[PDB]
Amino acid sequence: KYSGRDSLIFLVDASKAMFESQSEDELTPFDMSIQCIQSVYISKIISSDRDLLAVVFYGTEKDKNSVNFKNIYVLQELDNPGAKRILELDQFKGQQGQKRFQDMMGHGSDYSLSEVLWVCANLFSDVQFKMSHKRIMLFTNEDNPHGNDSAKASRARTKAGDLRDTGIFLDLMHLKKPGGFDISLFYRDIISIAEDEDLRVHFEESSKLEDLLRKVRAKETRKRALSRLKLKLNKDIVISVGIYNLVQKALKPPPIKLYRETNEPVKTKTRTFNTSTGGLLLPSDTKRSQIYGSRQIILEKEETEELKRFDDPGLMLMGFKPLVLLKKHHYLRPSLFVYPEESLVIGSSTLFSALLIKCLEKEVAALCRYTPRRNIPPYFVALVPQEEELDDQKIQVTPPGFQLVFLPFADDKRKMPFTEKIMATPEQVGKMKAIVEKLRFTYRSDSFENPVLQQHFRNLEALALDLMEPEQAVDLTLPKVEAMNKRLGSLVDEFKELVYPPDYNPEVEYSEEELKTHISKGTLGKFTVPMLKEACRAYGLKSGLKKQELLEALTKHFQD
Amino acid sequence: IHWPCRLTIGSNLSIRIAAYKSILQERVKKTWTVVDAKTLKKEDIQKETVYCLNDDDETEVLKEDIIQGFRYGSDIVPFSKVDEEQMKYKSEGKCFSVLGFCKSSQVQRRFFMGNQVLKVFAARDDEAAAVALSSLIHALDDLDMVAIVRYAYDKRANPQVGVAFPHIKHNYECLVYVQLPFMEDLRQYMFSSLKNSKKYAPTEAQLNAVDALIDSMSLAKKDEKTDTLEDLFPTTKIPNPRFQ
Amino acid sequence: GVRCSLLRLQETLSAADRCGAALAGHQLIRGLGQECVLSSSPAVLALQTSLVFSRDFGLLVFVRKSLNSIEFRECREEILKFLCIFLEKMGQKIAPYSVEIKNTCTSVYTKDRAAKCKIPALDLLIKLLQTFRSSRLMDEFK
Repeated sequence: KYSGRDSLIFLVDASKAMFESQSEDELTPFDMSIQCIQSVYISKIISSDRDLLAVVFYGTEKDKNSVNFKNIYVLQELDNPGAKRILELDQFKGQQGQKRFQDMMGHGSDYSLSEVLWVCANLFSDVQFKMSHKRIMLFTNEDNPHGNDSAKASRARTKAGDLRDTGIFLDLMHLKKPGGFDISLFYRDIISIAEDEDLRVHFEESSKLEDLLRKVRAKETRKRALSRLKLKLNKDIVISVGIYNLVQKALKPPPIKLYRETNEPVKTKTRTFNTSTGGLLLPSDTKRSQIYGSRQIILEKEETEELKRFDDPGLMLMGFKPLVLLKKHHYLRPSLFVYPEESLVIGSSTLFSALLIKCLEKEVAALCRYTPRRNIPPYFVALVPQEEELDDQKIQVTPPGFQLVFLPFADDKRKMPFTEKIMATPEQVGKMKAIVEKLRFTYRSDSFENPVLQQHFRNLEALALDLMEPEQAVDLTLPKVEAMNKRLGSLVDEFKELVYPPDYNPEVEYSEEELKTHISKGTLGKFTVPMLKEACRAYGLKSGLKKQELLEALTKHFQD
Repeated sequence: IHWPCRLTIGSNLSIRIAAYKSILQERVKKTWTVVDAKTLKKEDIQKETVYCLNDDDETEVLKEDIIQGFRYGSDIVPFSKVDEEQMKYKSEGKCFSVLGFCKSSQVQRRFFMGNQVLKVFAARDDEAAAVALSSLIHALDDLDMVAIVRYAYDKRANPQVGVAFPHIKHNYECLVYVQLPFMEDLRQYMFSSLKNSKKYAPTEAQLNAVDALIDSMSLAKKDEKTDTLEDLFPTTKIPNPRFQ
Repeated sequence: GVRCSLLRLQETLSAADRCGAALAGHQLIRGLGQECVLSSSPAVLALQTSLVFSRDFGLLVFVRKSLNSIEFRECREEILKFLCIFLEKMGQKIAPYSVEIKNTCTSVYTKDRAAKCKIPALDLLIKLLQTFRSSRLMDEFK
């Protein structure tokens, strides 16, 4: 489960009608499919760069597969997506790309539709790793590949059923072409996802291919426990729970140092070097230290970690508090999640479920002392009972359990300056209400993307596929100032006149002698910090950052 | 410390604002300095990163011969410090623009981020923008719904979205800012239901016992019956014991 | 043991798609080494060093020739498991070509960034197992 990696095999048609299309600005379906596969590759390499992807063109004149089969070509075998794999594919884009494919692969050469499915299963069966999921998209612009030969259709159906039984779920992303037919036909009993749809006969547009939301270039999928703690209701009765995190800040992967001449990673070696007398030092002759004024406090390494140990790792329950006492203002860390686990203590789930039921029945939240690791000071936590919420599609959006809420200490609360309470009046609060109602918004969690991360990922894509210019991300968090201004209307000016007063716009060179004379002159004035710093550095005296440091040191030493 | 900015709606509606810092995790200012155990002097100690090649070590590899590199797939694409500074996201300085307004039920305490909370109070002592801001927060509070905000600290700092709840008290009146999660910032997990399960369904006796337990260890008494939840031991006023 | 070791296993680290055939190399190195049970005039003590440890087509040098092979750095680890326990024969007083094999083991130590209990703790038993059976020539080790 945890160590399994999802796997994907594309299946691009290369028929004659697959290439030739309507003569307009619309993309030929082959270019559309290649662009979509390239987009899927790009999305899946930045996000979860461990899955396996491979592309198997069928209908070609050439042939390359583990078992010799006519008109089936495996351009790439199952492996992690790579930049070279993307660049090996973009050469087929455009009319020149179409001609390159025709001269390098071919088209026509009527296929069987069964040996291709067998080949896909072969690569699926050739992997020495785990197989979390197995999927096969079938990019095709035709819906009735056969019909003049029922035997081939029956063989294809049998092979598809065998693949489904093995655990292979194929879903074709149908391509629309001029004409009037993309009918639900000899593909319906083959789609092993069997996605729910109206199954309307007279489709007249591209099928579920825009559903890719092409290039969702930000994701890092993972599920892990992150801790396994004991919840002590008392000294002797303890239960075992896991501490998951539902939302966590996303950061770009750290950079790697490289050797310029060879462009290969350079290993680093941090070690405390000699005391200007030669040799190396022990973790046993280097004690930690701190200085406060003229007093130096010398303290050993282990004693440094000894002074921040209070409790053994676990959640010590200390009582229940009403939910109405958990103010929204107080907040320090992202809220964690607790689920009952039964690996260290058997029977924790039953007590946990009873506690959850009777804790959200009385609208109370458990209060505990939280110590995640061995030597961390305790931190109080209010376990808010989060009841399971489910959609009509039987999809879990808020899984049941307890949610940590880090209550801040009094040290972590800052005090505001005194401000004078000035209240508004009617007849402009109403105007504000009208503006707000005119600016409705159904906020969703899947609304915005980190612009910095998006720009960095696009820059990396441009630097790995020489796109000749980075893709400019549409900054989704940028307000639509012109659209919202036009939607607002002139009532903003009515607001402005109503409250704002009419007059309210809202909108070296130094040496020995000059310093010797200046210390008696006593200014050291227009003398800037940048030039005091360079004087003290080039001369060799000890230097700091605050002005008074240099102003005292130079004055005391230069004369005395 | 003061943090001036301007909350803007549309293009011409701007209110001078001042977001003071609020609840934020606070650490210890001083630091532990490694010192040799022979003369209690930091100057004798000395540490430095020494980049070394991979094949049969080397004499040295200098600083000036090192360039950045970012993993991208199974290989490495050589970026550089100057290229990062040149082609990257560029905002327009500190901004507190308002994307829109959503019901104060589509944001939940679970979907919060950041290590800090802000309290966007008002402008300075001039009581011109204060009236407009108070009108905005009152319109948000007497009615429902809450304001989403695009907030950025400086030109270099990344821009972040968030929520600005109204917050009215008998002494002051202001909004409060907390960061929201981005699309890549969100993680969805699959957990077994704790109510439909049959193995762990607790019997009536267990339910009554735990009900009596939580009623015994309640940390709040409805004293004087004045509809006031007088609080027992509260954890938001105890100083951090670690520092003491 | 068999003279065809060069032909059979030096071909392995010459072709592309190094993912795979690591088990083939493991079978080859088990076959060349199942013959190590014989003790009546092996006549290969001086043969192995010029073949498995030489700078030209050796196998301990197949770390300098494995650096770029990340896929053949843990497979190389798994074959060199047996390649490095191959020295497990403490019934000989011979010490030919041990001087350079010492620094070869040192290089193996200072080469692999991972498998630190698999490539190391598997090398440097040449020390305390093969070396320090010495102080009769002792030219460079100390």
